[PDB]
Amino acid sequence: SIGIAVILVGTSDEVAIKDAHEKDDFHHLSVVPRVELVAMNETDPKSIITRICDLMSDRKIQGVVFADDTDQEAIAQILDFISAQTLTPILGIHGGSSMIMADKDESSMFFQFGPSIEQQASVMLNIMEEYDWYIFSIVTTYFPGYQDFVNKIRS
Amino acid sequence: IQMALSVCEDLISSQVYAILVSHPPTPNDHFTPTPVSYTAGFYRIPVLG
Amino acid sequence: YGLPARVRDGIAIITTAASDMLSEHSFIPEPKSSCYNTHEKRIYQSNMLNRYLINVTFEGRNLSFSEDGYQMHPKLVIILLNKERKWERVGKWKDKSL
Amino acid sequence: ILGLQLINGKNESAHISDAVGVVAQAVHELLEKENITDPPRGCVGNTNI
Repeated sequence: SIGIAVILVGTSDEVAIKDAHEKDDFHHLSVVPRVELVAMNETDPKSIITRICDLMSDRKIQGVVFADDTDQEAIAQILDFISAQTLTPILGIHGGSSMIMADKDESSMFFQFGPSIEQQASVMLNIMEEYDWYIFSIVTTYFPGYQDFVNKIRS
Repeated sequence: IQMALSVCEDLISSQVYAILVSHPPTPNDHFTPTPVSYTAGFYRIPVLG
Repeated sequence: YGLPARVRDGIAIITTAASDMLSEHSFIPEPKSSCYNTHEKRIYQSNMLNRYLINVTFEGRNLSFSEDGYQMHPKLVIILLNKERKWERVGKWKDKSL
Repeated sequence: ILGLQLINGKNESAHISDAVGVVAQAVHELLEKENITDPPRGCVGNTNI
């Protein structure tokens, strides 16, 4: 009796996802799907917050996945804010949801997709060995989470 | 919990330039100081504790 | 890896994590999910859900998660910018291989 | 025991007096440079920075 709706924001059009998902919901497993596709053409945080809070206040929803196509580096923390205080799982797939996060709350069962900041350096080091680039120097800004990058290199 | 949406609508909409956030009457809680800074973060609005 | 591909996997992640919860515990209380008058608390074993959301796998593909909140088995793609501005694939990296 | 305490830690009445005073200096010095863009008004219509 638990359904996982999906929220989508942007100009991308996707209607038949529910029809495919309902037929691809792994009916052999007791999932009770209640997937709802909700779309809206603004990225205002509080306006999105009101829609999210009201999403499971009316009906019974215990899980949400946010999809977006934008460069705004502030939407991910909002889900963390909601998921920390409201004990509901949140999963990130695309857009602002899938990006590097400095640190989450102590009790926040929030998860995202995408490579970690540590894994980025490791793969980057494994491409500068086949092409023999052994002489290099590093320049970076004061963007948060940059301290471990140089520390990863030296380790 | 609802202050997150209760701050911008009641205060930011008034064409403000900065936010002055007070201290919770409780001796020590994160309930008050946390949401009062998330709302201003999207627009980089300064907040003063 | 397109939008329909990721959306279907995402729901499968939560559902397969709920299956063993309904297998062993089977006592989910459906806590009050409402920011307005959030009277609900973490009385139940919601924290134990963190342990079973880490080793989530499906379709035989290792879709586990890290502690920080990252899948930790990604599929990075290397791209290059030509003389004219256009992104094109160069190579792929998986499982510490190039 | 050798404890430590800080002075003027709970008299916020004088504290808000300093806070409004110091920001008052900032806005007066603020209004001397062009490109004074109006901060966002309304918590729904605008979503940019």
